[PDB]
Amino acid sequence: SVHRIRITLTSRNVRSLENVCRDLINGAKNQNLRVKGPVRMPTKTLRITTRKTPCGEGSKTWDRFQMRIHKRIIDLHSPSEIVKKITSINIEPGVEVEVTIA
Amino acid sequence: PVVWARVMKVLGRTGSQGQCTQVKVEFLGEQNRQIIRNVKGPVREGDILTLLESEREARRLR
Amino acid sequence: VKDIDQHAVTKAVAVFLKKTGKLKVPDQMDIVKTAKFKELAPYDPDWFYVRCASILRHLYHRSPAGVGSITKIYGGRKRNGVHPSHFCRAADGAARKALQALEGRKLSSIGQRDLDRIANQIVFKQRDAAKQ
Amino acid sequence: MGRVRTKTVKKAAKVIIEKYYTRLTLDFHTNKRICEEVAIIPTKPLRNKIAGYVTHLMGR
Amino acid sequence: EIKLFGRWSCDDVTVNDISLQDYISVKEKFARYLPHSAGRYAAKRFRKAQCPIVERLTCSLMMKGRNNGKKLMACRIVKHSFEIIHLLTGENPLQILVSAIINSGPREDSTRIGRAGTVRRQAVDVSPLRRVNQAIWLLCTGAREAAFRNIKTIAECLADELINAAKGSSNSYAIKKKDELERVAKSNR
Amino acid sequence: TLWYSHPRKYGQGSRCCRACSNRHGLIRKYGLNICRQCFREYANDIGFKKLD
Amino acid sequence: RDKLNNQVLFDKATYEKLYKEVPAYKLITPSVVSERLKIRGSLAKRALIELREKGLIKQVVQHHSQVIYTRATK
Amino acid sequence: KFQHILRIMNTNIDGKRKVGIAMTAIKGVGRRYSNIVLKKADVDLTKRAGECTEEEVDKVVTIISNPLQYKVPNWFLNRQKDIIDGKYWQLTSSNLDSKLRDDLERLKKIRSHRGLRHYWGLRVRGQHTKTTGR
Amino acid sequence: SGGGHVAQIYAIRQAISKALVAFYQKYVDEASKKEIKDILVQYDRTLLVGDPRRCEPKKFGGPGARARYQKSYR
RNA sequence: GAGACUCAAAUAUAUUAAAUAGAUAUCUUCAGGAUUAUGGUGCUGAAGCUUAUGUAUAUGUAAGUGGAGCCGUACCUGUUGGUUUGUCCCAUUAUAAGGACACUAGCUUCUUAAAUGGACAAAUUGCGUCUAGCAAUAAUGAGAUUGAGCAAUAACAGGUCUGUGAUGCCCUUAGAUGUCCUGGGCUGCACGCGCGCUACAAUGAAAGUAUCAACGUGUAUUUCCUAGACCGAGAGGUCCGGGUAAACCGCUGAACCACUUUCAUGCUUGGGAUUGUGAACUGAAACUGUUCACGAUGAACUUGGAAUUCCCAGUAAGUGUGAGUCAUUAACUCGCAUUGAUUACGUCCCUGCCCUUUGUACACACC
Repeated sequence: SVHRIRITLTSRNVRSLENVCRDLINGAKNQNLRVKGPVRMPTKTLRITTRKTPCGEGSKTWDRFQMRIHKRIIDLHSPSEIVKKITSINIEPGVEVEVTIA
Repeated sequence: PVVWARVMKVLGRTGSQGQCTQVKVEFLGEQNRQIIRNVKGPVREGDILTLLESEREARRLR
Repeated sequence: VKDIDQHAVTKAVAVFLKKTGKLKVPDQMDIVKTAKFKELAPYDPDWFYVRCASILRHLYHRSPAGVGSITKIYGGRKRNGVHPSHFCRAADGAARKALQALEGRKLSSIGQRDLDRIANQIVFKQRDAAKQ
Repeated sequence: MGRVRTKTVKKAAKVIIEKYYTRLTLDFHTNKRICEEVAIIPTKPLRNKIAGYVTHLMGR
Repeated sequence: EIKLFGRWSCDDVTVNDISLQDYISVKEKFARYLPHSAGRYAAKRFRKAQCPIVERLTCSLMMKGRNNGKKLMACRIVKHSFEIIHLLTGENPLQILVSAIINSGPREDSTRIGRAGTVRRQAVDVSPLRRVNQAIWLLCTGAREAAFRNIKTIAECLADELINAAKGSSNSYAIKKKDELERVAKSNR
Repeated sequence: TLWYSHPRKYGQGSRCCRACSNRHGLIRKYGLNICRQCFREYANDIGFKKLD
Repeated sequence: RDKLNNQVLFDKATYEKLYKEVPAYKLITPSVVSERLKIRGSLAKRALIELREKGLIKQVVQHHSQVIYTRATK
Repeated sequence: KFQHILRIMNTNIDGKRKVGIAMTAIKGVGRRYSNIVLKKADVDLTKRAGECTEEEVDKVVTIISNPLQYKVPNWFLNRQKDIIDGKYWQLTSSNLDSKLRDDLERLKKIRSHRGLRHYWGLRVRGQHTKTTGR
Repeated sequence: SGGGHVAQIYAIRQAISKALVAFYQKYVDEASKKEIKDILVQYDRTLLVGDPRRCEPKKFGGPGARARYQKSYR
């Protein structure tokens, strides 16, 4: 009868993750979407390391490359006609929303 | 020749190959002889020290 | 069991299925080098069944005792071929069929309070063995 | 001794003290509190410095 | 209530040498049961004096590379050696140990860079820290060569230097290699 | 059909360098196929700020 | 060059002879019983385990790689 | 006790080693067969070097000569798939020493990959021999 | 969890020590909290000090944290 | 430029934060002790035991059998499931509130942050040129939680035309240096040289037992991670899953080390090069070999000359593991954790290096 819709949020900027809890959850608990707070995911840090010189002739140094990906989880207990407006607004650069229908 | 001696003041350590504090040091029974000996290894102030050769100190200035 | 340490508590229980006729001996108990690291055979079979004491805490804390999750992580402390030492998988063999030696799935139907508690009743007697 | 003070902590210590010695305290922890008022900073260890140095000279 | 070092008493162990008293803090403040401390014992220059001794010995005998790193093996070897030093000369083996450590002190001259030349001259007195900590070092070696190609084990080998350094040492052991060194620096002095 | 051997779905040949078509210096496996010297050029803006 | 390669054996011809040497030799251990000749290295430990009639022994060290003993001092 | 230093075919036994490790002194057999062929000849492995009187060690020779009837499988042998006569052997310093130059002298006519490398002195298993082996 | 066959057991020294204080800090008594510290703090073996000394990351050009390997015919 | 700054466990969860962990709590279920209280029972045959066949060997019973225990509960010690706005409601197939109760019949310590806290230094100290008088003293998450990245002006005939559709010019083009095919080689060897691997053994090589990681990684236009059963000396193979990943592999329950034994220093059981043989795997294809299994084969090697490298706290070294390349191939390189020392806390002899002074007959600068 009543639906539970878990909505994960992934991005790279933690500020954009601070920007999606800035306005999505506040425009939903006015109508009580049962957010269960900002559910933090552990980050998926990506390390690559490479040499610097093409044609590696001399002083064999290296060069480390880092990448930080972060999520935060918003689960909701509401039917699908409720959450349709929240998918439209608010939108954010670099952030991704994953809600499946079927 | 079982003379003991305790230090009143450190002077400079001529380190580089043989770190030793050339230190002014007086005896216990002959405490008026504040001789300036050279002690290989790490030392602290007021450290009592065994000795046999208590006669001349290999004079080096600073 | 979570009593005193299972050095000798393994050692007694190895005798008891050997006592009770439930040996269920592998026919190559004097052949196998119990894994791809040993230069010599084991001394005897008296380890081969004895890891019921290990699963009594691993059914308790790790998993239902699947044989692939079993043989991997215990009994690997090896020096393999000379460039250099590495890890192993120990490749058990017949103690896949040591469930028959006991007579989503569960691995023992008697290690809940039935025959594990006998070993507890052995170690409660071993409290009285260690009473002097 | 070995923790000397750089230019920015030195060249701002004067320009706040000769102006706002009035209504200024000796208490470093509230002198921590007043640096965000009378000037701006991008980072909190600089207020650990630029309040620490003015209080290491305030009694002087 | 401060007792039970490993099996026996801890205190009433005096250092029988001026001038090493109050320098090797044995047991009058630090009733420590184990030779194992974790945190940090060389932070500034002044840290090897506020510490026990068997914690240094168990830090010391882990050597050779293939044995270095392992302090628990050193926890094995000295406590079982301690029973050999308790069974013979039924005095507390720490009282043997402090008598072992002061006879093994190279309380003499050494060699030093000349302020006009090379390492020729006489560092006429040695530091008490170098007296104690090389005395740990000069015995730590000789346990191994007493068991390199002998079938015998270093438990009884390290028991051999503790019995002779406690007294005046006999013919050259791990306790020696220093008393001979006292002579060749007395040759320049 | 003819004169083209090498059933290329085994070995390095030929799963090679979908960013530069250069073989002997390849980063193959991260889902990149980048020819790591070209990854120097195109490190950005495919994330990968250096930090430490 | 030391050789020491003796008859590794139960050593019955000196079994009664090693039976009497342990008094008053309180430094008994697997090295010193093979420091005495006709070397058994392992069962000469067991020779003192055959001395475990609670007589002339005090087995106080029971370990891997060393089992150090003491004679039964009265 | 009694006699300790025995004599078996083309070997000898010391009076200190266990019966399993002194079995390795025989050529052609390592410490594999300490548990394999001695318990198959019901020799007690904890017995010392003075023991195992000759009424027991001759049965070990029957395992040496006839390994197939003593429950030793084919993937626990020395040489498999002869292929000459197809039979399987474990040979202890009697025929194995002749079997070294055997299977080399056949391949000299064949001049195979690993055949003719034994003339000048090299390695038949592939290592870059240009650097090592001066 | 974590740690090792030495290190993880050393954290248990911090485990027993702080529990007695916190149960005495709020529940039993101020001086009961006091009488378990003073007898401890004479040397105390840092039973409550959680040193943050963890391992130090590597560097390229070496095998380890700070060591390296050299003499390419220098 | 340096610093400042950015990135990393220590830091009040005091705030909201979990399909990670869970703390808990009790509901439980997985129940021994008699540690408990015993009610019934106890020498009367209990407990325990076998035989018979049926049922598809277990079980039933009697006999067999045997001479004290039997059986139930609670307390003590353990699985489990939900304990999400708890219970009982409901709508619902079942969560919630709506209905009340504890009014909290599981909350956030915890891992995770998303924050701000965070030695945040007038911290006192016979004041050094009134200023940068070490002192260890003060804290008691904090005596830097502490390493990295970052890097100016001028330069080198350093290296890279073989990383590129970066390129001058040079060269070539149906007869290619281009190109695809089949081969071969890049691996071949009297020899020299460097990075690096296991050693040379009782602190050891074996057997056993105990039983601690962390960085990570894992398959939808490519064969990944593998759970489970099963078979096989092994190698592996079969059958059936999980998993696009806090959720599964996985609580990755890593190694060395701890604990009894076998050994009895004897090129030994140290050390595994060395060569046969079969059995295997991956792939069209394995041959100074693609690697891998067994039972043989046990050499050099016993601490290594002159020379000579590396480094100061969780560091050195010992000890694994992941990733990187990868049809299969680490024996190397980057990262990760574990075990954990000695020694310096200095100085300018040493090779050093920084525009201070001075010397010159040195240009391409003491080669």
